[PDB]
Parts: sequence; structure tokens; C-alpha cells
Amino acid sequence: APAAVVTGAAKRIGRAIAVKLHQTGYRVVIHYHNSAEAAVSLADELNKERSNTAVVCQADLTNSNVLPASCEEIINSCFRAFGRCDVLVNNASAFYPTPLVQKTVETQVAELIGTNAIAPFLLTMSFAQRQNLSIVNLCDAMVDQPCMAFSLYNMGKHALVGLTQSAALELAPYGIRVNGVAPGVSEEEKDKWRRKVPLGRREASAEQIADAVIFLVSGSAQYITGSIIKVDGGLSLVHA
Amino acid sequence: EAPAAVVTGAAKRIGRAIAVKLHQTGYRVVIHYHNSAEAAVSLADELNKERSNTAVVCQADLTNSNVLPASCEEIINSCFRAFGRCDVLVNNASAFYPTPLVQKTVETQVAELIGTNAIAPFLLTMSFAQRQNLSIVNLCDAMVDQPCMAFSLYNMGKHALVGLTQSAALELAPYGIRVNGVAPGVSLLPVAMGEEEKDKWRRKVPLGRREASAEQIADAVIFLVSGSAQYITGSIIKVDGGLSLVHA
Amino acid sequence: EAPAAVVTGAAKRIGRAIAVKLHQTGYRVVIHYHNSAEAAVSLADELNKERSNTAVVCQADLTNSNVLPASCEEIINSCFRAFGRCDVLVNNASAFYPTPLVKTVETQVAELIGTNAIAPFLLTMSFAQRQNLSIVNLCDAMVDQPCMAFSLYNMGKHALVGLTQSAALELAPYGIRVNGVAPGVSLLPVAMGEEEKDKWRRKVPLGRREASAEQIADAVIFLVSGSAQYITGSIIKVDGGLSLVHA
Amino acid sequence: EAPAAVVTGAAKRIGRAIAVKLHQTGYRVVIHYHNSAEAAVSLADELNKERSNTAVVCQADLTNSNVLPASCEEIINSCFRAFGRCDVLVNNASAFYPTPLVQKTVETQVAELIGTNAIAPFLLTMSFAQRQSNLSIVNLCDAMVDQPCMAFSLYNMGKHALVGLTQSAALELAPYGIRVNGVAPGVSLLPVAMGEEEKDKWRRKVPLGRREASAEQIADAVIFLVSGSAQYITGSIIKVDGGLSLVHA
Ligand SMILES: NC(=O)c1ccc[n+]([C@@H]2O[C@H](COP(=O)([O-])OP(=O)(O)OC[C@H]3O[C@@H](n4cnc5c(N)ncnc54)[C@H](OP(=O)(O)O)[C@@H]3O)[C@@H](O)[C@H]2O)c1
Ligand SMILES: NC(=O)c1ccc[n+]([C@@H]2O[C@H](COP(=O)([O-])OP(=O)(O)OC[C@H]3O[C@@H](n4cnc5c(N)ncnc54)[C@H](OP(=O)(O)O)[C@@H]3O)[C@@H](O)[C@H]2O)c1
Ligand SMILES: NC(=O)c1ccc[n+]([C@@H]2O[C@H](COP(=O)([O-])OP(=O)(O)OC[C@H]3O[C@@H](n4cnc5c(N)ncnc54)[C@H](OP(=O)(O)O)[C@@H]3O)[C@@H](O)[C@H]2O)c1
Ligand SMILES: NC(=O)c1ccc[n+]([C@@H]2O[C@H](COP(=O)([O-])OP(=O)(O)OC[C@H]3O[C@@H](n4cnc5c(N)ncnc54)[C@H](OP(=O)(O)O)[C@@H]3O)[C@@H](O)[C@H]2O)c1
Ligand SMILES: O=c1c(O)c(-c2cccc(O)c2)oc2ccc(O)cc12
Ligand SMILES: O=c1c(O)c(-c2cccc(O)c2)oc2ccc(O)cc12
Ligand SMILES: O=c1c(O)c(-c2cccc(O)c2)oc2ccc(O)cc12
Repeated sequence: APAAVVTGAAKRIGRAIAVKLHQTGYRVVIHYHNSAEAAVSLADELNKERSNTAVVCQADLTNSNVLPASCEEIINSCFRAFGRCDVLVNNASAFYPTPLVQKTVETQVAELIGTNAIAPFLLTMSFAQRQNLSIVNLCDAMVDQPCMAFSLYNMGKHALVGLTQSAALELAPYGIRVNGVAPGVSEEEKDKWRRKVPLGRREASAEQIADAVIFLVSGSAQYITGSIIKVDGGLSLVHA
Repeated sequence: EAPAAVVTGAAKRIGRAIAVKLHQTGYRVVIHYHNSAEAAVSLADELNKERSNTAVVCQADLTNSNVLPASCEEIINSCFRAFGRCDVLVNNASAFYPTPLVQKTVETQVAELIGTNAIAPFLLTMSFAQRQNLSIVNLCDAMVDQPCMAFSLYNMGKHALVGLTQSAALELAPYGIRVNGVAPGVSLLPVAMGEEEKDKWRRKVPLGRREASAEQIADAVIFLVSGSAQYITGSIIKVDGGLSLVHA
Repeated sequence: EAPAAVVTGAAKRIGRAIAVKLHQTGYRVVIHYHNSAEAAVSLADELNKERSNTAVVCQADLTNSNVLPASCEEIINSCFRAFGRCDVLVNNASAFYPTPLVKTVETQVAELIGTNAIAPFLLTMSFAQRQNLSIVNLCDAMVDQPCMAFSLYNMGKHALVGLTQSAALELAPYGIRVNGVAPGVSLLPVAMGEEEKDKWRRKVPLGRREASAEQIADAVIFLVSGSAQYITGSIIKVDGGLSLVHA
Repeated sequence: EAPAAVVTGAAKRIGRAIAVKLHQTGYRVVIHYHNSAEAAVSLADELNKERSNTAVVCQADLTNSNVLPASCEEIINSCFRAFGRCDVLVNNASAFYPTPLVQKTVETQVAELIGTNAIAPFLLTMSFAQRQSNLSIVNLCDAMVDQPCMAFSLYNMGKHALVGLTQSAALELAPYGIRVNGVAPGVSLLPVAMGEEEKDKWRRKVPLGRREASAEQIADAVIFLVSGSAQYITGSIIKVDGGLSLVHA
């Protein structure tokens, strides 16, 4: 049985990814930063289905002198639990506005660029160095119609498109595929967003995102590398 | 009942693999073909041996002309006549040959290249929608932005198909119809291409230094028509082994 | 010694502005038109009063048909016949109207795909066969967030991006550059109520206004200039940031 | 009163070409430089000899650090200190080297590649906007960012982030009348270290003329974007690549 690392797996999209990979037959490393209770609750549910198939791993993914070691630790944890590491899902993300005109700004850089781009880079290095192997990066379908005042966030998501493509090229000789899934929209403010989605009749779910990840790690995607699949209900096609 | 799909240019290569994989999934299929009647009929025989009454053939030229609308309406009508429903449309048929800018008539080249690649998909899409997990899949080209030299009209047609995929995804979403694309890089090489040229192409692909099988292309089509893609519309999935990422 | 340019759909609006600015820059111009004969002639008369023997008109339907190749060959030949050379081609003419998925549809195809794509393709072939040479295609900045029910128009504009790129690649060895200018919202329809024009104007980040024809023309003048000698295959958005705005 | 521009990494090569052409157009210029002090001063002397009191130098490391925000505020402040205004910012300075995924610390590489290429442009854009007519920012991008060189992941990440900044800042700064655009070279001046044969390998790939862009040709696109002939253009990235990005493998 193969093994997968999912970053930010305690909640929301990462949790759904971890569940679906587990349902597919993977052993999973559930990475978390602050959500230890939720991480361990998930691992408890998964291990009750199949014993010793889920572990947790704590790491802050903010950029800092120690982030490379932290990322090597996450990958190492998968090898120590399971003896292998077939899949890496870069799901963890920080998200908040950083206006250009008026935490320090450099802490924002560390958290937005670090979590969203540099940690994926370092995880990707550690994953490859230790080697159907495939990395999936959680991108953003709205990368080229960005939210107002989200410059740093958007820079980091752009940088992650760059990583996806550069790592796809560079790791292809090692048989490692590298792809992305780009959610769009995944309560008055929540309804405003839902009514703009062309496929709005359906509610967006974490499960839907997870379905795309499962496709890309599967044997049905064996020739796919460097691809980013939008899972956005058509929202990125909608003009202002 | 079992859902039903139309696959254009289904007698051979990628279209044939799509038809087979849809039929293995549970769909009843219309095997559209233009010249390859023996292959189309042999495929329908094979599929019907596995399940009776689950495949039919439909012949049509998809070159643009004043009767193309009627031809495309007839292909969708053929699926309703055989199966009583039409759930999936795969726009696979394509003309492909060079049209140099500097030295068949050029109008015939337009009709064939733009017709098969773009206008026939558009008209099929209109007829599919009008006749109503509904979904259209367009076979695009991952190398559309790094085109082969002297293939202007082909490239124009494949860009127009990207436009149709996006415009139809937007317009048809209220009707429950998803519209997506699959973009091969190099898959099955042309029957006419020489051995040495085939190898040159295969050596460029980062992922394995080989072309995609037809079945690998079909696998992406399968995903996009499946319930695991219910929130995906307007997306074009490259299935190219990294080839579009490789600089000159 | 003065260079010459063909501008399609040049009687009015953006094409007229382009023609004027090329003339101001020193080009002799072919003013192509379809229905707008009085406006095309008034422009040519205006430009020839500024400098004699610097403007002609050429009428043609750019709808696709059996005869479109010969029409496009004629348009290019008209520049050589008047001016002895053809340095610049600007593919500006365009049909634009909705074609809902749910005039015959084949006439719509001929018009929308012809004007926006096939005529540019044929003009490009005739331009190159007859040879700072450069083609500029008028594209659409909103081609990836299209208007609802405009599929044929959007198909046509996407095909023109493909032509721009394919032609840039193939014509580079002949020294011919091929680029695009992609407006967002520029001159609004004639009949459109101010209330409706203002809904579009308020979307534009940059000044909450549409581009003037002149501002589109300025990008065309840049691309044909010596300041753009290394630029080919590029499409310059002239959209005030409109394509960057989410739903 | 003549307008004023800041050009990062302006002592040599493309940055020098941009500073020169902005000066020739009538701008007063801040020539930012990190290590090329003798080249920066030689350039400022040449410009000042053409028109007195129209060029100054400004030294800064654009590596990311906790002081980078102050450094970037000081670069902008230097233009107001010399000239009393700052109309144009050209983000040109760039670190460029390979960072292979499979085997300077990697943190230092991050700080240098992502700092120069992305974070410093972001901090400079914040400081330019805060200190505020034809105001505009031009970011030096990379036409090949989608067909990247092997083993240049961090560089490519930084250039992709710069695309994002160009678009996000165009959107946010448009209400203030500040336009934000890019110029994306393909191959222009080849690296100083590169041998002739390897330079020719790159040259032979370019459709338009089988040669690299001159520095002047890159600067031409920057001058257009900062001109009144680009007054409606914001969020646009102009490729200046001779067709290179269109060439398949
Ligand atoms: N929701 C959407 O609509 C949407 C749209 C576009 C893109 N996406 C992308 O899809 C992925 C998942 O989205 P989501 O909404 O599920 O994400 P989310 O809940 O915003 O964040 C997922 C997890 O990231 C982890 N994380 C945040 N900062 C961290 C740090 N400094 N160190 C380590 N881990 C950290 C957190 O884990 P702990 O709770 O353990 O601390 C958090 O629960 C993300 O990459 C996101 O950018 C989502
Ligand atoms: N193979 C590749 O590497 C590759 C690369 C990029 C994109 N693609 C795209 O993927 C799809 C499948 O590729 P493929 O190589 O399998 O295609 P193909 O063998 O070139 O063509 C598929 C079929 O199209 C039909 N077709 C051609 N002209 C037609 C016309 N005028 N009217 C009706 N049908 C016509 C033919 O049917 P009959 O045989 O019945 O006459 C032909 O067998 C195509 O859309 C293609 O553009 C393929
Ligand atoms: N205005 C905008 O906001 C905007 C937005 C995006 C893209 N664009 C593009 O920018 C260009 C200029 O826009 P515009 O608004 O100035 O264009 P326009 O007024 O819509 O059309 C320009 C001219 O095209 C000619 N034309 C139409 N159908 C023709 C046919 N069948 N045969 C030959 N010529 C035909 C007409 O010439 P006659 O009058 O002589 O018949 C017309 O005056 C076009 O390519 C357009 O698609 C404009
Ligand atoms: N040349 C090309 O073909 C090409 C291709 C694609 C993109 N570009 C882009 O176009 C721009 C100009 O290219 P170029 O070749 O002229 O650039 P370059 O010579 O590689 O670099 C320009 C300047 O960047 C400065 N720089 C480097 N690290 C720095 C740091 N840590 N702090 C502050 N400044 C630093 C250096 O200043 P000092 O010398 O003063 O230390 C250097 O002279 C760059 O943004 C580049 O990425 C160029
Ligand atoms: O058979 C094809 C082919 O191999 C290739 C192909 C071969 C080499 C390189 C490439 O980018 C495509 O393109 C096709 C496009 C359309 C079509 O209908 C068939 C082919
Ligand atoms: O006049 C036009 C127009 O205002 C617009 C337009 C109006 C509102 C929003 C928009 O994105 C474009 O588009 C056109 C496209 C082609 C053409 O030939 C003319 C127009
Ligand atoms: O000098 C450079 C260069 O020639 C090239 C270059 C050389 C060959 C191919 C290519 O696509 C770029 O890229 C650079 C990118 C950043 C930078 O700061 C300088 C260079």
C-alpha cells in the first residue's frame, strides 16, 4: 500500500483529501500546525477503519531558518511510519489581505510566501531526494483575476504555478509527476460569491477538490504532468 | 437505462479508444466516422458482441458547408434514434495538415480545418443542447501556443475550439451541461510520418520520452464525463507528458 | 520613399483612428470599408487634403466565401497599385453580434469567423506573398472571460490569436513581425443607452472609462514602429485593467 | 519640472539601457546598484555631464531580510531627496542562478532569488505608492517563464510571483492613477560568464533574426509603457522575445 503526505490536513480541503486518499488505499501523514486535536481525531477515524494507516506530523510552515529541516522532517515521518512516500499534497495555505497602501510586512511575507510557495518547494526537494510517484499542489483558479488587496497571497499562488511547472520538468526523469488543482470558490458575503458561479446549482464541496486530487495521483493520470486542473464551477470564465 | 455518448471520428486511434472506454464504463455509443466505414462497423460489432444494442455507427463529413448544420443535427438525432437519450458528446474528429502562408483550394482547406476542428463542434454543441450528468469534451491541442511551422489554419481551428469550450461552458451551465477539453501533446503519431521523425518527437517528451497512448488520452475524457468532475466546467486538461513546458 | 499601410474596416471608430495616426506618422494608407462608403471617402478626402496622393479606398465584404481569397488579394494589390509597396497590414474589421447556442447559422459563421479570422489569414497570406514590415491584428482582451451568447465571435477572436502566433513564427524569416492589440472596452456601440455604457465604464479600474479609439491606435503605432523591432507574436492588452477584474 | 525615475540594478546591461533611455526622454534618474559601484558612478557622471543634476546613485542589497522594507523605502526616499518627486519605478534588478531540486544555504537562495525578483519589487511598489500626472511602474519579467530552464525553480517562482505582483498592483493602484506593467525579455544580453558557443546555441533559436535582443530594444518597450502613448495600459506584460516563446521543443 502506497503512502501520502497531506499538508494542512486537519480541516477543510486537506481533511477531505486525506480521507479520500485513505479510502483509495493510501496510508497517510496528517500534517498540522495548530490543529493537533483535529489532526489526531482524523487519524483516530482513519485508523479505526484500518489499523496503523494514519499518523500525524506537527510543523510550522512559515518561512524561517528552520523551515528546510521542518520540511525534511515531514517527509521523513512518512518514510519512518510507512517505509515509502508515493504522494505529496501541498495543501496548507495562509490567506489574508496585504494592502499596498495604508504583523509586520516581513512576517506576512514569511507566512504567505512561505506557506504557499517556499514550503512546497522545500517539501518537493525533500520528497524527490528521498526517492506511481506524484506531487499535487493546491493552486487558485482566480490567480489571474485576483482579489483586491491580496498581493502577497496572489504572488505566492503564482510562485506555486511556477514550482508546479519547473518541478514537473525537472522531476520527470525520476518518474515523479507534478500537477495542480485550482479551486475557485470552495453568509451574505458567502451567498454573493455562490450566485456568480455558472455551475452554482451544485454547492462547492471539499470532496469535489479531493476528487481531482485522486484523479491526478491515479494510474488514469500517468501521462499527466505540469497540468493544473481548475475545479471552480466555471467561475474564472465569468467577466466583471 | 444506460447513458449514451456520441464520439466523433471514432473508428480509429484516439476516438476509437474513447469509444471503447466509454462503452466499458457503461455507455451506449454512436461511432461517428467519415471515410473509415470498415473500421467503424468492426468496432460497433465488437462492442455489440459484448452487449447487444449498445453501439451504432453514423457517417458524416464534418467539413464546413451550408449543410453542415443538418449533418450535425443528424449525428445527435442518430443517438436519440438508437438510444432515446444523448448524455455525452466527444468532439474528437479532426483534419490536420499544413497550410503554408507563402508559396485543394485554400477555401477547401478552411472548410476542412476550421470545419472539423471548430465549426462542427460548435454545431454539434448547439444540437446537443437543443435536444435535451450531461457533458461535452473537446479534443484540443496542448501545443496550441507553440505551434508547428506552417500549420496556421489547423492552429486557428484548435484555438477556436478553446474559445468554444469556454463560451459553451458559460452558456450551458444553467442547463446542467459541463463543457471541458482534453489537450494531447504528442499521442499516436501520424500514420504517414516516418520512423526517424516519430523518434525525434518521442525524445522531446520529458515524462518517459514517449508519446501518449490513445488509452491515456481516453482516461482523461473518462474523468471529465464522470461524477468525479461534477464541479468542473470550462477546464482544459493537458495530457502531454510535460511537452508544452519544454523550451526550444 | 513613404511607407504604406492597409487598414481594414477603416471608415469609422477604431479603424479610422488607426488610419489617421498612421497617416500622421508618415504612412500612405488604404482605407478598406464594406458598407461605409461615404465615411471612407470623407476620410480619404481629408487625408489627401493634408497631403496629396496619400490615401485611397478599397471596398470589400470580408465575409467568408468562395471569392474571399481573391478579395483579400485585391485589397493588398490596391496598396501596391497606389503606392508601390505595402509595409503594414492592420486587421481591424470585425463583425460582432450574439449567436446563442440554444440570418442562417452558416451565414453567421461566414460573417463572424470570416471577418475576425479567415480574412486576416488570407490578407496575411497575400501580404507575405507580395514581399520594417509588420502586421497588427485587433484582438479582444476579454477573450477568456467572454460575453454570454457570443460563442462564434469569441471563437473568431481566439482563432485570430492563433493566427497572430502562427504567422509570427512562420513569417519571422522574412522579417515580417506579427502582433496584436487587444482592447477591453473601447468605443461603445452607437445605440447603447448611457445607463448601459456607464455599467461597463464603472468596471474599468483605470479611470472608470472606456478607451478612446486614439488610445487603441497608439498601441498599433508602437507595434509598427522601430521601437518594436524585436517584438513579434505579442498581444498588447489596452484595457485599463478590465481583464484583471473578477466576477 | 522634469519627472524622475528609479531604476533598480541600473549600473550595467539592461538596467543601464533603461536609465539612459529614460534620461534621453527627459527623466532625472536614480541609478540603484548593489555591488557595481564604479559602473554606477561612471553612468551617473556621463548623464550629469549631459544635463547637470539629473542623475544620482543609490546603493542597496535587495535580498530579502527583516530590513528589506526599510531599504526599499530608502530607495524611493532617495528619489524624492534628489528630485522632489518620483514618477516612475522600474523593477529591473535580479538574481539568477540554478537551484536544483535533487543534489549558499537554501534559505539564502530563497532570500536572494525571491527577494530580488519579487519581494523587493513588492516593497518598492508599496513605498512608491505610499509616497505619492503620469505615474507608472514597470516590472522586468521573463517571456520564458512557462517554458523554464531546467534547475531554475526558485528563479522561475520569483518571476511568476512578479507576474502576480504586476497584475495585483495594477488592480489596486489604478484608483490612484498608477499604472503597473511588465516587459518580458526572451533572450537579451547573454550572461557575462557564458562562452561564445553557448551564446550561439541560444541565438540560433530565436525566430526573428536568430539573435538576442539588444539592451536598447528592451528599454524601448519600457519607454513606451511609461509614455503617454500607454496611458490606458495597465496590467499588461509585453513580450520582447523575437518569437522565442512560440518555438516548440
Ligand atoms: N477554500 C477555497 O475556496 C479555496 C480557494 C482557492 C484556493 N484554495 C486553496 O486550497 C487549499 C486548501 O484550502 P482550505 O480553504 O481548506 O485551506 P485553509 O483552511 O485556509 O488552510 C488549510 C490549512 O493550512 C494550514 N496552515 C496555515 N498556515 C500555516 C503555517 N504557517 N504553517 C503550517 N500550516 C499552516 C492550517 O493548518 P492548522 O489548522 O493545522 O494550523 C490550515 O487549516 C489551499 O492551498 C488554498 O490556498 C482554497
Ligand atoms: N494524435 C496526436 O498526437 C494529437 C495531438 C494533438 C491533438 N490531437 C487531437 O486529438 C484528437 C484525436 O487525434 P487522432 O490523432 O486520433 O486524430 P486523427 O486520427 O488525425 O483523426 C481522427 C478522425 O477524424 C476524422 N476526420 C477527419 N477529417 C474529417 C472530416 N472532414 N469529416 C469527418 N471526420 C473527419 C477521421 O475519420 P475517418 O477515419 O472516419 O475518415 C479520422 O480518423 C483530434 O482532435 C486531434 O486534433 C491529437
Ligand atoms: N470597440 C470595442 O470596445 C472593442 C472591444 C474589443 C475588441 N475590439 C476590436 O477592435 C476592432 C475595432 O473595433 P470597433 O469597435 O472600431 O469595430 P466595429 O465598429 O465594430 O467594426 C469595424 C468595421 O468592421 C467592418 N466590418 C464589419 N463587418 C464586415 C464585413 N462583413 N466585411 C468587411 N468589413 C466588415 C465595418 O465596416 P463598414 O462600416 O465599412 O461596413 C465596421 O465599420 C475590432 O476588431 C473589434 O473586434 C473592439
Ligand atoms: N538578459 C536576459 O536575457 C534576460 C532574460 C530574461 C529576463 N531578464 C530580466 O531582465 C532584467 C535585466 O536583465 P539583465 O541581464 O540586465 O540583468 P542582470 O545583469 O542579471 O542583473 C541586473 C542587476 O541586478 C542587480 N542585483 C543582483 N542581485 C542583487 C541584489 N541581491 N540586490 C540588489 N541588486 C541586485 C545587480 O546589480 P550590481 O551589478 O550593482 O550588483 C545586477 O547588475 C532582469 O530582471 C532579468 O531577470 C533578462
Ligand atoms: O496524429 C497527430 C500527431 O501525432 C500530432 C503531433 C505530432 C507531433 C507533434 C505534435 O505537437 C503533434 O498532431 C496531431 C494533431 C491533430 C491530429 O488530428 C492528429 C495529430
Ligand atoms: O463596440 C464594441 C464594444 O463596445 C465592445 C464591448 C462592449 C462592452 C464590453 C466589452 O468587453 C466589449 O466589444 C466589441 C467587440 C467587437 C467589435 O467589433 C465592437 C465592439
Ligand atoms: O543574462 C541573462 C540571460 O541571458 C538569460 C537567458 C539566457 C538564455 C535563455 C534565456 O531564456 C534567458 O536569462 C536571464 C535571466 C535573468 C537575469 O537576471 C539575467 C539573465
